Amino acid sequence: KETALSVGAQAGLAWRAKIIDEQLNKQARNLDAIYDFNSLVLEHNILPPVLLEGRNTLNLADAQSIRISDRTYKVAKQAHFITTPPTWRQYLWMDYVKPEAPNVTLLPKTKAEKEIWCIYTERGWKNGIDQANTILEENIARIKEDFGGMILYRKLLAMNMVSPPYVSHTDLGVTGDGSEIHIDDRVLRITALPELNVNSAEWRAAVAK
Amino acid sequence: KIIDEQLNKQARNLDAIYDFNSLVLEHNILPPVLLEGRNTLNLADAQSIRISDRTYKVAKQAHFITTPPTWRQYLWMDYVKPEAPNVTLLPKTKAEKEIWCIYTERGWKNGIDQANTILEENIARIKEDFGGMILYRKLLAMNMVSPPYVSH
Amino acid sequence: IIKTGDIMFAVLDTSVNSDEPGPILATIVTGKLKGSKLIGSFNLPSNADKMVITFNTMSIPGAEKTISISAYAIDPNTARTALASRTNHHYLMRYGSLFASSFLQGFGNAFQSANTTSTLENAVIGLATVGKAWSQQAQQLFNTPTTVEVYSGTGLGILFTQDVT
Amino acid sequence: IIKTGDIMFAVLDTSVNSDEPGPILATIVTGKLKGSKLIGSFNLPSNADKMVITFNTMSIPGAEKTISISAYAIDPNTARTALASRTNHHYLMRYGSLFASSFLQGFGNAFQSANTTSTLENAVIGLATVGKAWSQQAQQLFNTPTTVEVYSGTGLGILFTQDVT
Amino acid sequence: IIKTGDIMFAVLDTSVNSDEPGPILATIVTGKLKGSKLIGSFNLPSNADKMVITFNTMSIPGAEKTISISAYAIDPNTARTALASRTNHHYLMRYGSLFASSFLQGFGNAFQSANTTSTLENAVIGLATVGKAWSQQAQQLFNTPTTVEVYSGTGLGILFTQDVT
Amino acid sequence: DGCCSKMGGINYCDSSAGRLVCNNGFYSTCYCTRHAVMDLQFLMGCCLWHGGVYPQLNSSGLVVCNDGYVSEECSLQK
Amino acid sequence: DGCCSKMGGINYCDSSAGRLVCNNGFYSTCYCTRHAVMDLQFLMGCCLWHGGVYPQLNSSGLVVCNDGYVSEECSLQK
Repeated sequence: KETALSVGAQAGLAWRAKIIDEQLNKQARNLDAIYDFNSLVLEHNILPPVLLEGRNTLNLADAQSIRISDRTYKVAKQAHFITTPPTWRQYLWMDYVKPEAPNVTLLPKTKAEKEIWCIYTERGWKNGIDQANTILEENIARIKEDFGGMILYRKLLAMNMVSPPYVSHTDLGVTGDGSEIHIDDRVLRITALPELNVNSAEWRAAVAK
Repeated sequence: KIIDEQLNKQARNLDAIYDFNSLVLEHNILPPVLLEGRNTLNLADAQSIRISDRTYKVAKQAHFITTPPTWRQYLWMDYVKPEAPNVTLLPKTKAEKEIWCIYTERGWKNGIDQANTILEENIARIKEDFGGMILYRKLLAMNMVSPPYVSH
Repeated sequence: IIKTGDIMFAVLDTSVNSDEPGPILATIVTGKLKGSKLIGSFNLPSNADKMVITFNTMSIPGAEKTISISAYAIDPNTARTALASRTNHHYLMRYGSLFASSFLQGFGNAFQSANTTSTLENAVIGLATVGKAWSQQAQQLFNTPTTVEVYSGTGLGILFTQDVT
Repeated sequence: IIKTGDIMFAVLDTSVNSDEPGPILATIVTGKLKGSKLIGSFNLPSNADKMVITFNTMSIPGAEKTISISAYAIDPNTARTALASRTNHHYLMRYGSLFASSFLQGFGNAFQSANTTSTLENAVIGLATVGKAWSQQAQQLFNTPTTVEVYSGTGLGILFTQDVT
Repeated sequence: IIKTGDIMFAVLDTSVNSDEPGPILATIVTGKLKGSKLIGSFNLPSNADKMVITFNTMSIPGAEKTISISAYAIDPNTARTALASRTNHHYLMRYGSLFASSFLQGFGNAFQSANTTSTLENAVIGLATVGKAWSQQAQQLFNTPTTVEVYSGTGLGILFTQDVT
Repeated sequence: DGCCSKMGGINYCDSSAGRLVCNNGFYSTCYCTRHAVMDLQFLMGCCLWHGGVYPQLNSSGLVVCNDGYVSEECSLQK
Repeated sequence: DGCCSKMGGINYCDSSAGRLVCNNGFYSTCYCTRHAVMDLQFLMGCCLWHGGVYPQLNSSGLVVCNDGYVSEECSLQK
């Protein structure tokens, strides 16, 4: 009964998971065509940071207390280094297994028992399907806000309202003892994080055609 | 057994490859082992990165030696012949005999693969040792190490 | 936290006869607790129209502990405490043995007594003397009850007795 | 707070015979208490004309609580304390067995004695000897009581005895 | 750490009859603990319908330790508590001996009585007095139970009782 | 299974390529070892592209990957 | 439940509108998802436009909303 409902939930979830993973394997090249993070990855192999924009910001504290501004901008993630750029693979792919354990001992024998077993299987199948749809929606929202934060950072860096990161090279020559040596040791140091500027002169306007 | 008979089959060209006595110095001292690495990139966290071109490591110090080593202490696998199949679980049905057959086959293939893996690791080890020897010879030729100084 | 007297499900895999008491284990297959197992024993009834199971030794996975919540068993979707087995085990055997030993005794004595009014005499001989010992031995072993025996593939429902944490 | 001796109503779903006592549960269905359940047992009377149920262990949902209000029951639509089941279970089997063992004894002895004034003698044999052991065994098992049994689909009303909070 | 009452596979290699107590050893053949052996003994049930093994003295090799987790056995691939052996060892011997001694007594007394209404007299002689002594010795030896005997090449399933370190 | 069909049969396996060479001088499309070019694109298992399944034994249905991601797909739904 | 009756039959459920689409290129009047525009003018429940039903199993038989307002209509009568 209820066990049939739960195993129908498991089977429907795994089936829809297989369907969506098979479809994502079938069409992938458009997705990796669109999602090229290395285009936005800067010259020092640095992941660009993440920004958020909000409009018409009004909250209420209590009576006789409301605060309203036009726009706000949120630094989500401070920019860090990277070795290889990310992909769609770690966001949009979802886990897949198959529950191959039917723990059925009260097998359906009466006719109404078979009927309720069938309808519990139905509702479990559709519930697992809808849960898979919810998980997919979660993942696509996550990758949407990631790419949107990257696009916002590039736009504001073009706007000249966020400081670009500051870097420096410190080099030492042949270093080590008579047992261990390195040819040309080199350290790369960042000083200034990507951060906003507030002064009025640094705002720069642009007008399209 | 098969791989030991193969190693015994290819006898002379093995030592023709891995001669050692052509490399030993004039005071009968085994030359040391060198390690070469290229295009070194390292990270630890955000803003922790280290980049260099090449790195050299002295692996094992030179020492005196009586006889040169050969490939027998690097490539000859051991051979124990066990003749003790002890039967605790015994098949009675043809299904039991069939699963016995297929379990026997897959264990046989698995053991063959494991033996090949062991041989490959030993081959890599002796290749590493000989390459360290050749690296020491070339670096001493290219004036990268002080020669060993010996007083009698 | 388990409320007092609620009903859960389990599956019994180990079969045992009502001859020697012993440990019996079942596995909880659904509900709040999953992967839990339960060992206990039975009780021997005065009348074998039913059989109930004393289940007290509960083992829970995840962490190492063994609580001792007592629980009993019921027939699932039947809402009864009986045993689904055979219970006509030892009626007809002892009845037929006693009646046959009787008939032997009677054949010998009455067909001896009818001599007033040789193979017939040898029938008298055999039944006359082998009836008596079999009769007293049958009245001796007539006291053995009829057994019940659970099976290795029966599910069960479990009612609770006290609360746990 | 429950008044001393008010009447509530519950539903009994688990059935059992009056053979081995144990925990029996009902569920409060109406009134202030919703989702509350009750575990208890029964007793055995001297004669099987009625059966009362000893209910003592009440569990109320919401909190982890198990109160111990002891209460009894009356049958719905009868307003009486009896049990709605069968009471003629174990009379006629033992009566017929005893009377048959008697008739066997009497047939063997009297049709043995009536010779003065083969197969008939064999009839005398069988009746004469299988009467007596069966007769004493019927004297042994004549005392088997008639049990009662609650049913799995009977609702009930519960009168109270003491107060709680 | 072993779960409270789980099941392991083992192989029993030593056989014994249910006649004289002695040490018995089995060997766990798979699972986490490898090469482990278990010595213990047996107990005699009231009836020969099954047989169980008292297995407590656990010796795990490698180290010089001897733990004493008590464990019992079930029939593998049957999940029942019986023994795969014979339960009819000495039924027919005592049955036939008692019946023949009786028949001898009956032959002597009845064919001595039949002298009213040499060689056949010697038949009366022999059975007449060898029946009685053999009858009382048969009633003496009639108490011998039928033993069962485990085999030396049978595996077993071992359920645990308590937890170990 | 049947690899060198309509050929002379299987000769041997080149493990450097990991491919069977039939009696005709060609590489069979069947492979012999698993250390060869496998064109696999779809895989199985949960806690995938994360830290993998945590070895902690939890009595509930909660399973979390080693990088901290909770796997509701592999988790029990209740 | 026949929606594209005397039509081409369904094609699929366009989930952007939550609407079944017949094989002839028309939107069926039937829906498929909860995420679609109905016209709700009647709902059940208790403590509507209030704090909702308070989840605590109270001793008193009345039901009181989470704002402290009492739902005497959903409460039983005496």
